[PDB]
Amino acid sequence: DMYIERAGDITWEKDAEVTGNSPRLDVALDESGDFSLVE
Amino acid sequence: GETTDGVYRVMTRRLLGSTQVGVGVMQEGVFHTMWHVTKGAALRSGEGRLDPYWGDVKQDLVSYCGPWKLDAAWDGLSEVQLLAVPPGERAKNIQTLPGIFKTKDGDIGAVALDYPAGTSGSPILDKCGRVIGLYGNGVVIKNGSYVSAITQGKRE
Ligand SMILES: Cc1cccc(O)c1NC(=O)c1ccncc1F
Repeated sequence: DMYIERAGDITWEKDAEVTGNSPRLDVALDESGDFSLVE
Repeated sequence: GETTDGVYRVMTRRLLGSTQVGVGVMQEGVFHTMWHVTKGAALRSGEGRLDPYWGDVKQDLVSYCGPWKLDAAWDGLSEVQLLAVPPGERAKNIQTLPGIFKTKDGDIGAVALDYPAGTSGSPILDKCGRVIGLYGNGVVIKNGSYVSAITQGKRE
């Protein structure tokens, strides 16, 4: 049995930690909603 | 139950203790999360029940109490924030410049940030605080790292 609990407001935070790269990938999406890499 | 707009954890007591299986967004009286988090099951909010209203396995999305309300889109240029809600941890904003998933049906923004599986459903926001999609459906790349699509629904 699943239940929900509030965790916060949805707001943009000024000077948040900035990280992560920006990869450009060729992908396929199947009927089950799974993504896969196409090479 | 609580219907205030905001980000929420999705929990279960079926496994050991209380386990966070995902995250979702409450907006305009509708709860929004990824299909793989709930598998379309009903949810509890206090003594209230939230029943599924719309869902689609291929999009990996589901809404409860009403139709999908989130309609903002990544502009394709600017940094966004993932409002990560990890299991047992405080909600935290992480800013990043999305990459892109190129598909036969068009391009989608993607975020290269790594979190536990129970973080799925966490919202990705633009600079106006609008939800441009949910994090948690993606792929594992060459180096073992994770890249999530920015998954957004359609507001009918
Ligand atoms: C599989 C999944 C579904 C939804 C959200 C998640 O956040 C993940 N996993 C990772 O990010 C992840 C981290 C590190 N290494 C691999 C990974 F898949």
